[PDB]
Amino acid sequence: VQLTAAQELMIQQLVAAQLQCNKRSFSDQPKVTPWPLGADPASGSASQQRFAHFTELAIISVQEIVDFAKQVPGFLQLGREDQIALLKASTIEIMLLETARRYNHETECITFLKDFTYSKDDFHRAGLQVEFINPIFEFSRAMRRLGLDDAEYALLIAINIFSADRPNVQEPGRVEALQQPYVEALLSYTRIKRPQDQLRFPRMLMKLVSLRTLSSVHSEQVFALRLQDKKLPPLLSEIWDVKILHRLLQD
Amino acid sequence: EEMPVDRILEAELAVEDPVTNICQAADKQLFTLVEWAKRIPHFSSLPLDDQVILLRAGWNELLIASFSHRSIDVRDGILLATGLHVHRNSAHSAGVGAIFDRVLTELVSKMRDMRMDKTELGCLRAIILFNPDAKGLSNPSEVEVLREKVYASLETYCKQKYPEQQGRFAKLLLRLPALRSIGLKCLEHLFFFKLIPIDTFLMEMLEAHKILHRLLQ
Ligand SMILES: COc1ncc(F)c(N2Cc3cn(-c4cccc(S(C)(=O)=O)c4)nc3[C@H]2C(C)C)n1
Repeated sequence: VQLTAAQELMIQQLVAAQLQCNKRSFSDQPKVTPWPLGADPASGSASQQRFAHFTELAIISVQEIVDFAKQVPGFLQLGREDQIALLKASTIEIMLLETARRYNHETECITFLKDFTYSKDDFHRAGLQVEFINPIFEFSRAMRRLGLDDAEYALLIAINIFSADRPNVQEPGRVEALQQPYVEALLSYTRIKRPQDQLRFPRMLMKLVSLRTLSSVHSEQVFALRLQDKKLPPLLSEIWDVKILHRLLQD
Repeated sequence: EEMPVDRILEAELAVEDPVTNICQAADKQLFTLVEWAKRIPHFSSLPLDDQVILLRAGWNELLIASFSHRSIDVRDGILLATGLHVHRNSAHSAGVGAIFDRVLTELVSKMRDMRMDKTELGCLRAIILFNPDAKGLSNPSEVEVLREKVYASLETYCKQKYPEQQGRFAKLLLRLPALRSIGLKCLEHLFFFKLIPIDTFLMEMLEAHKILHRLLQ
């Protein structure tokens, strides 16, 4: 019915935390291996470059995500091995939420960082397979249909992080306990924002279900990378089973 | 309601070596599950190819949900529809112990502690059934709309039967992600059993469909 002051401010904190994190990730734009232009040379090395480029983008996402989690009230009050178990499981999911957030239905394209725009086919040229690419864009479309604002996204991301059923979570009771106010806040916010649309809240929670499937489809993508001898950087290998992450938290 | 929870409750009530015993109980329940689906409002109004698709996509999470709730009063195990029990120790000797624990923790225990009633279960299963993301569907919007009516019936029921528990509706829905992951992992084990004493309807369900069609007519 009504939105507590503590709730208003937490949501503000979350929205703030996100924008701060995207401005830090834009710093890294000239850092990134450029995307090869013009016709590909016989050497084959434009493949390797596209794949390195995409991969460096993911890395930046992981960094952005860790910086974000650290700003989520409660997250740091958890044990360090739980922090990791939580960020491992949820990275791909959040990556997929962010991806959708950066999707444009009119160009059917996804914009990473400031102005790196990629089509379905760019995704294929960068080494990902259609069995993965299509679900990513189906998901983006579904997300667009929902029309989430910056607060709804931020909340849904926090809720996602505090999923007690991840592998190797040692204090699950605490994680559900942390999750619960964020779910409560989302209920209130959505019910005030759009009182005529009572279905917004459950629709949103059901995307958490979708993301479990997509996580799975993403494991299938990792399968195929090893089958093609595409090798992921250390941080991505660490996080998707193929030390560092600990360091990123410790900073 | 256009998705009346009473009718959904009626449908749940109208249906009353570890690895082998599980496949055997699964084959048994697939038959029952078709009769259960038929008694969910509007399921049978859908095109027949869509009824098939939805059951093919849902059966696994649907059987897990029901054997989980059925096991609420069992200690350190689950109760199969065959009437036979399965306990942690067995599950582990059979190399199925990790997923077994996850079921107990994330479903059986949670269901018990909430006293998840038979209507609330029914609604969750109807939500699982009516999955607009199942591939091949003639009209996915049709199915999304049915799913949504279950959202609405359910929340109302929760506010009316459990008004003092403001977080109840969401507590129920947040079982669904854990179920999905758990379900994917069980599908995996069922696929392995297939690559190595298996039955006929279950077999049909694991291939990429004549028994199912028959059964709905
Ligand atoms: C199978 O796993 C995998 N292998 C190789 C990849 F290149 C990859 N990428 C490349 C990427 C960038 N991001 C990504 C997501 C949000 C925001 C940004 S950002 C910070 O550049 O805006 C990048 N996510 C991925 C993932 C995938 C979901 C497309 N994933």
